[PDB]
Amino acid sequence: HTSPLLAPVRQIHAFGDSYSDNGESQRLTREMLAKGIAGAQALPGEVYWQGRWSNGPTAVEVLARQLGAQLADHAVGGAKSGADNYYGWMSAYRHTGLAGQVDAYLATLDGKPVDGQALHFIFVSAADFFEHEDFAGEQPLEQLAGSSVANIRAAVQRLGEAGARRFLVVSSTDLSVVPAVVAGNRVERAQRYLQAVNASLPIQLAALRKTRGLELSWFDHLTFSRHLRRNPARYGLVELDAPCQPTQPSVRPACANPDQYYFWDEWHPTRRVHQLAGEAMAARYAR
Ligand SMILES: [Br-]
Ligand SMILES: [Br-]
Ligand SMILES: [Br-]
Ligand SMILES: [Br-]
Ligand SMILES: [Br-]
Ligand SMILES: [Br-]
Ligand SMILES: [Br-]
Ligand SMILES: [Br-]
Repeated sequence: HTSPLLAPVRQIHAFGDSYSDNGESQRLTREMLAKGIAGAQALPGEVYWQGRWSNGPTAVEVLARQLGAQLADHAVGGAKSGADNYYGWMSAYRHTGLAGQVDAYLATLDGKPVDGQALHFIFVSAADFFEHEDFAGEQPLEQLAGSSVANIRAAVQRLGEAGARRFLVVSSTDLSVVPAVVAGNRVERAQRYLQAVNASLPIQLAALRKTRGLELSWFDHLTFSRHLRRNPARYGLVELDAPCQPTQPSVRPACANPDQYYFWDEWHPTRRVHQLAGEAMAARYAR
């Protein structure tokens, strides 16, 4: 039996990665390019919509629209759960990890209070796994999962310490069906990591929610994606595996019917899946 809906939201502060970013990695990499930062690249690049790592608005943008909230979206493509980014060359200019987004948020209050009504939305960890796999991380995946969880709990604790009261924390996505993971023959590694994060994180956050009296909602993205991928026709989806916009090994022309595609590129869902996700994320909240 469902429980009462949480109180309405008028302001969201979003922290996370390429699954939330609504223009920060674009703004930041253009600033880094203008300053000649070593190794800087224009992200996300030309085959993406208005600086989103997709062909449309991300889930949290749709969530804000659904809830009737203003959105401050601090998320940065590649952001890890700690201080830094998949893109290691960013660290010289800015710490764009979850921890760094939290630091920058709290630094820019100007000594005004945190908005205790504002929803602090956290959606991060995929970049931890991608960096570990692409650059041959030494740690066991179980340890990496442990670090991701501890990093996210530390971020919720630091935001709450500053006066945040309301949180929505997103689980690991299903990294196991990400085209790049399938192509890298890394499906079992993705399963192990995501199951370890998604088992531990809600237990760790439950404890923090109770100690601090937080309002903290957990969005199970894995259950969400399983339901889409089991019954795609229901949602008008046709292609669950092939990217609409291939980039690897090189850019090829976009598919004709992107709203019938799950994946935009080899890592990121299309605007259609982002819409369904943001609509599903809104389910715990009164409008
Ligand atoms: Br990412
Ligand atoms: Br990290
Ligand atoms: Br890091
Ligand atoms: Br409230
Ligand atoms: Br680690
Ligand atoms: Br790939
Ligand atoms: Br799994
Ligand atoms: Br645990």
